[PDB]
Amino acid sequence: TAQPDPCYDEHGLPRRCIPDFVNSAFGKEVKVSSTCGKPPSRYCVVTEKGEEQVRSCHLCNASDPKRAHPPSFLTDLNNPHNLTCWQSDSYVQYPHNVTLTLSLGKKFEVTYVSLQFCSPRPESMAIYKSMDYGKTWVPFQFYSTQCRKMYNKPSRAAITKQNEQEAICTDSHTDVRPLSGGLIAFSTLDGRPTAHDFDNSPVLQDWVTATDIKVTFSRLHTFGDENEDDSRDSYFYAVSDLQVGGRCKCNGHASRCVRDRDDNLVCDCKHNTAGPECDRCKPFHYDRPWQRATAREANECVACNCNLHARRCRFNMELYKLSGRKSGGVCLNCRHNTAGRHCHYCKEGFYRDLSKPISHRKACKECDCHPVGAAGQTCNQTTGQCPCKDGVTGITCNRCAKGYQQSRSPIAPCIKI
Amino acid sequence: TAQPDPCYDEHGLPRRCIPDFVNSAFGKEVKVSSTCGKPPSRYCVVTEKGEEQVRSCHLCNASDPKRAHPPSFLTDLNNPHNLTCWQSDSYVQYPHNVTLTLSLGKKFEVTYVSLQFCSPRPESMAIYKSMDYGKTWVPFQFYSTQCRKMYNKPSRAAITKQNEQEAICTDSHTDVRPLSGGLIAFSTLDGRPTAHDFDNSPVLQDWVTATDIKVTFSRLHTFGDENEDDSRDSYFYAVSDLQVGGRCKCNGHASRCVRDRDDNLVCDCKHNTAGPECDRCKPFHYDRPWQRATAREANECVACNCNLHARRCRFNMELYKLSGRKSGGVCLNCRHNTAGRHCHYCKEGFYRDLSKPISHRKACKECDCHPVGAAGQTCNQTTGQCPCKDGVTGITCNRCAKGYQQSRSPIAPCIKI
Ligand SMILES: *[C@@H]1O[C@H](CO[C@@H]2O[C@@H](C)[C@@H](O)[C@@H](O)[C@@H]2O)[C@@H](O[C@@H]2O[C@H](CO)[C@@H](O[C@@H]3O[C@H](CO[C@H]4O[C@H](CO)[C@@H](O)[C@H](O)[C@@H]4O)[C@@H](O)[C@H](O[C@H]4O[C@H](CO)[C@@H](O)[C@H](O)[C@@H]4O)[C@@H]3O)[C@H](O)[C@H]2NC(C)=O)[C@H](O)[C@H]1NC(C)=O
Ligand SMILES: *[C@@H]1O[C@H](CO[C@@H]2O[C@@H](C)[C@@H](O)[C@@H](O)[C@@H]2O)[C@@H](O[C@@H]2O[C@H](CO)[C@@H](O[C@@H]3O[C@H](CO[C@H]4O[C@H](CO)[C@@H](O)[C@H](O)[C@@H]4O)[C@@H](O)[C@H](O[C@H]4O[C@H](CO)[C@@H](O)[C@H](O)[C@@H]4O)[C@@H]3O)[C@H](O)[C@H]2NC(C)=O)[C@H](O)[C@H]1NC(C)=O
Ligand SMILES: *[C@@H]1O[C@H](CO)[C@@H](O[C@@H]2O[C@H](CO)[C@@H](O[C@@H]3O[C@H](CO[C@H]4O[C@H](CO)[C@@H](O)[C@H](O)[C@@H]4O)[C@@H](O)[C@H](O[C@H]4O[C@H](CO)[C@@H](O)[C@H](O)[C@@H]4O)[C@@H]3O)[C@H](O)[C@H]2NC(C)=O)[C@H](O)[C@H]1NC(C)=O
Ligand SMILES: *[C@@H]1O[C@H](CO)[C@@H](O[C@@H]2O[C@H](CO)[C@@H](O[C@@H]3O[C@H](CO[C@H]4O[C@H](CO)[C@@H](O)[C@H](O)[C@@H]4O)[C@@H](O)[C@H](O[C@H]4O[C@H](CO)[C@@H](O)[C@H](O)[C@@H]4O)[C@@H]3O)[C@H](O)[C@H]2NC(C)=O)[C@H](O)[C@H]1NC(C)=O
Ligand SMILES: *[C@@H]1O[C@H](CO)[C@@H](O[C@@H]2O[C@H](CO)[C@@H](O[C@@H]3O[C@H](CO[C@H]4O[C@H](CO)[C@@H](O)[C@H](O)[C@@H]4O)[C@@H](O)[C@H](O[C@H]4O[C@H](CO)[C@@H](O)[C@H](O)[C@@H]4O)[C@@H]3O)[C@H](O)[C@H]2NC(C)=O)[C@H](O)[C@H]1NC(C)=O
Ligand SMILES: *[C@@H]1O[C@H](CO)[C@@H](O[C@@H]2O[C@H](CO)[C@@H](O[C@@H]3O[C@H](CO[C@H]4O[C@H](CO)[C@@H](O)[C@H](O)[C@@H]4O)[C@@H](O)[C@H](O[C@H]4O[C@H](CO)[C@@H](O)[C@H](O)[C@@H]4O)[C@@H]3O)[C@H](O)[C@H]2NC(C)=O)[C@H](O)[C@H]1NC(C)=O
Ligand SMILES: *[C@@H]1O[C@H](CO)[C@@H](O)[C@H](O)[C@H]1NC(C)=O
Ligand SMILES: *[C@@H]1O[C@H](CO)[C@@H](O)[C@H](O)[C@H]1NC(C)=O
Ligand SMILES: [Ca+2]
Ligand SMILES: [Ca+2]
Ligand SMILES: [Cl-]
Ligand SMILES: [Cl-]
Repeated sequence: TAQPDPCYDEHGLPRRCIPDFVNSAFGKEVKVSSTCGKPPSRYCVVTEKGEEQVRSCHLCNASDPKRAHPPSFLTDLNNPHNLTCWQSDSYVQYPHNVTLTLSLGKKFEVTYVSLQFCSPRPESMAIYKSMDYGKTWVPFQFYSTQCRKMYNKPSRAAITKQNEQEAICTDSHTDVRPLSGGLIAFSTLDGRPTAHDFDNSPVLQDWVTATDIKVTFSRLHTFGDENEDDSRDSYFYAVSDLQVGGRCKCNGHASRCVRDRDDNLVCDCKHNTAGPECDRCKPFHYDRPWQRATAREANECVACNCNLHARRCRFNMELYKLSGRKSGGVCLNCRHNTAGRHCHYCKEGFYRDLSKPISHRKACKECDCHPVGAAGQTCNQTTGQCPCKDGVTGITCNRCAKGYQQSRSPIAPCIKI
Repeated sequence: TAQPDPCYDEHGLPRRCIPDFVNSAFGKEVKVSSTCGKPPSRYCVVTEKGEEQVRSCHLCNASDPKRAHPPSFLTDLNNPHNLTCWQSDSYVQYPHNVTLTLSLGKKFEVTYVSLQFCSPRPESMAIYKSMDYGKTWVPFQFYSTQCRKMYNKPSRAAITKQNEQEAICTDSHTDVRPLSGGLIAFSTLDGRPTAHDFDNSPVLQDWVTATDIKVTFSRLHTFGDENEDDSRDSYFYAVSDLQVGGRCKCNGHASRCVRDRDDNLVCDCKHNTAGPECDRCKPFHYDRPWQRATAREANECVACNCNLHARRCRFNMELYKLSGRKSGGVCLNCRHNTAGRHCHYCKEGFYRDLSKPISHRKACKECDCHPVGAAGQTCNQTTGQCPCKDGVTGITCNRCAKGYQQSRSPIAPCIKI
């Protein structure tokens, strides 16, 4: 680890390591259902400086970068004295939802998502995630005043061990005031019966995993007095930069996340692991199956030992369990005359040449029998002794014994006296 | 030997035996160069009853069975009070030879050939034999008055050990008187430097061997006084039955000689021997090579032991000598999974099933390996132990050991704890 490498310890040998925690939103462009712009639109702010509840109406023009509120302002530079704010059309209302989506383009373990509003917080909204890259969409958290009516939800009920992957519906962070600067923040891991036990809880690891994330504002609040109608008065969504705090899901096997040949984000997978999330593991590491890392056991994939005599290999769960969870990895395409599980013994008509280690290419000489002197071409595949005929000693059977005279006739090449 | 069998002794086991000694001429038709017949011919006899040297001339007519002298009379019923006589034309003279031939149609060891004449004996003649059935002809004995002139022969010279197969030329049995009843008789084995040692002398065994036999009368005697010319006076050949005493050559391996499927004479070969003369030996008796019989060692051919697992086999002279003259006979087409010289051990991918004797058909079980449990299909071919993989005991490798747990995965079917 002669630079930063947290993945390998000071022995040299591997442990567990995580990519750095980030705002995965900054610089990354957000898709929206409703920007005011075309047409240029009325909007009003009711502002209580002093104690005076004053109405100030303005011009929402996406053609003018001084009056424009594009989705760019959701992931620009945050600076709360100088709030840059995306803004929607007015009184898009229940049933009609404004949605926003952010695609990460990579599985992230989500810690939180925060939305800072320069408008009132929604009366009713919901957050959604995608496990796949935007195909199915999965509920995450609901924020309705009337859960039973709106989302067919119990209001602030139980999370059990059976359904820890459960969105609660909660009349909270759904207050009208603050009229400006209100926070939505959802944290994934609150309220789970293994909240503590995240390294060791797979159901929670899946919960927080997501590729794309989607916010849905489903209703607004109307203040409910006689004003004089103003049209669509001041009822719109607007947010002054967003954050999605998360870590790049590499299952504890990778150092940092990097841009690809294909200009996609992937894990720089370290521990003989493979794929985008390091969620399978590398070819010819199929001795011992895939598992997520922890500090306890780094749990990583390890090479099939085929002795330099094979390149393709596969796992066997059966052999893994009957090896006592040590090894299930068996070799195919056995080269250099080798055979059996680990390409470990010489195939028939070769015997093991012990003068040479197994990793040596000629680890296995041919039986090399004298065809006349041998009663068989296949030798015993470890002793290398070809079976000789009546008194034809020698490994290759290339020689008469003492007491046996040589002939030239090949059916009877040695004979007694 | 529940009938005559001299070939097998009272143990049951074989010794040496010979066919009976015969006149091989009787009943068998003789080929000739000169019969008087057509035309009917003059012939005279000069006969000294009392003391009177009287000339009696007669009529030689093959159309009249009372005056006919056909070659039939060379091998008819002998009865010297009643002489039946074949007769030639008169004064066929040097250079002109009358020849006779007798084909036996079977190799015979000749003892003697006797010709009894009712005429004077030839001044000059010769006997010939055929080793092959009448192709080459080989000289045998010469009977000239002037050997040097007639046959380019020394008169009564030496027989050496280098040329025991040598016809002598001998002015003997070449006397004019007897004018009637004279004998030619040639005995083969006279005068040989291993005359005694016939069972043990191969060069003499070849000498006396013959298939066809040929007599050649090359000159006559003329009495040389002034008579009154008589024409062709009385100068002809005539013989009153012939004999060829011999034994049917079966090289001491056969009981008697018998007529074939093809109506040819052959040896009834007994001692696992084969051919006409028993002069090779039978298929699948090529352990230990062919040899003639004697009383000393019957020397006979003996079966290749291929253990009921082969039918074709061959000899090896090299293996015979290095077996110490015991066995040179090796097996081909090894059935029932057997292998090696005598089809004696199990071929690769079978091992020897000792529960069963070698002559049993299933003397050799398949390795019969458990294909999953074995690291090899070929077992050690006597132990029958297929090479099992990591802790898969058993001969067929059909079982995990104690301390090894069974899997269903075929690359790792047993595993420790
Ligand atoms: C939050 O607001 C979102 C916007 O909607 C507004 O507010 C709501 C309350 C209503 O008053 C509505 O009228 C307003 O406009 C709202 O999202 C919308 O939700 C509806 C219902 O879930 C979606 O409708 C369905 O659309 C699909 C097709 O559209 C999709 O695919 C096409 C491509 O083919 C895409 O281009 C679209 O973008 C979509 O992705 C229909 O197939 C489906 O039909 C169903 O209903 C009909 C009868 O109407 C039946 O006969 C059928 O069998 C089906 O059952 C729906 O019509 C709508 O797509 C979605 N719009 C947008 C723009 O995302 C969200 O639901 C609001 N939340 C709540 C809780 O109200
Ligand atoms: C015992 O008498 C036998 C009969 O002969 C009579 O007496 C002799 C002395 C002469 O006076 C003769 O003229 C009398 O008729 C005698 O047998 C004969 O021997 C001769 C010489 O060895 C044989 O001659 C050779 O014949 C072959 C071909 O004939 C053979 O094959 C045919 C088939 O193609 C058959 O049908 C025949 O039956 C034969 O089997 C010739 O190729 C060969 O030619 C050679 O000589 C010429 C010149 O003349 C050369 O140019 C060549 O290059 C050759 O060298 C011979 O002519 C004859 O076949 C044979 N006849 C019979 C009926 O068997 C025997 O030799 C007398 N014994 C002694 C010691 O005199
Ligand atoms: C919403 O946001 C938009 C900003 O994008 C505001 O638009 C401005 O509106 C004023 C209205 O008076 C525009 O001013 C007038 O434009 C007339 C036409 O000018 C056009 O073409 C010239 C070039 O040929 C451009 O430079 C100009 O931008 C326009 O596109 C002029 O006839 C007027 O002239 C008078 O004032 C000028 C001041 O420079 C004097 O020089 C002249 O002599 C004369 O007295 C006048 O300029 C202004 O152009 C718009 N600005 C921009 C940045 O687009 C909307 O007004 C705003 N509010 C609402 C309620 O919608
Ligand atoms: C090449 O091929 C040959 C044969 O084809 C193999 O050799 C045979 O090897 C086995 C085991 O290697 C020999 O014997 C058997 O050993 C069993 C285990 O004990 C051994 O190992 C333990 C430690 O693990 C030692 O403490 C112990 O001393 C042994 O060395 C025994 O359980 C067996 O005994 C049983 O059978 C015998 C008869 O065989 C009975 O009499 C007993 O009562 C008991 O029931 C057994 O002794 C075996 O004998 C070898 N063969 C021959 C012919 O002698 C090579 O090992 C093989 N190698 C390869 C890799 O291919
Ligand atoms: C050599 O050997 C042959 C033997 O094969 C002798 O041949 C005999 O020769 C005599 C000569 O006189 C033959 O006899 C005469 O044959 C004449 C013709 O007959 C032929 O046809 C009849 C049937 O039609 C046959 O049966 C017969 O065999 C002949 O083929 C006759 O005209 C003669 O007839 C006279 O005698 C007979 C005897 O029976 C009387 O009945 C008649 O009336 C008449 O008087 C006479 O028969 C004789 O046939 C031959 N015999 C045989 C067995 O063939 C040679 O003679 C002998 N010698 C010499 C020197 O060559
Ligand atoms: C199946 O396959 C296995 C192995 O593939 C064979 O088993 C091996 O068999 C050999 C011989 O059968 C074992 O050992 C060697 O034996 C030599 C001969 O001695 C044996 O036989 C004589 C009688 O003929 C006995 O008196 C004697 O006690 C032995 O039983 C020794 O000369 C060898 O010793 C030499 O090598 C050793 C090291 O191996 C040295 O330390 C010595 O100094 C010396 O130089 C040797 O001991 C051999 O060990 C077996 N294998 C294993 C792994 O143990 C089966 O026989 C075979 N069968 C068939 C038919 O296929
Ligand atoms: C930001 O600061 C400037 C002075 O530098 C001030 O004129 C401006 O009105 C401020 N903007 C907001 C939106 O508070
Ligand atoms: C044979 O015997 C008979 C009498 O039975 C006699 O007439 C005949 O002449 C004899 N033949 C010879 C050739 O001696
Ligand atoms: Ca901002
Ligand atoms: Ca006669
Ligand atoms: Cl290589
Ligand atoms: Cl069979």
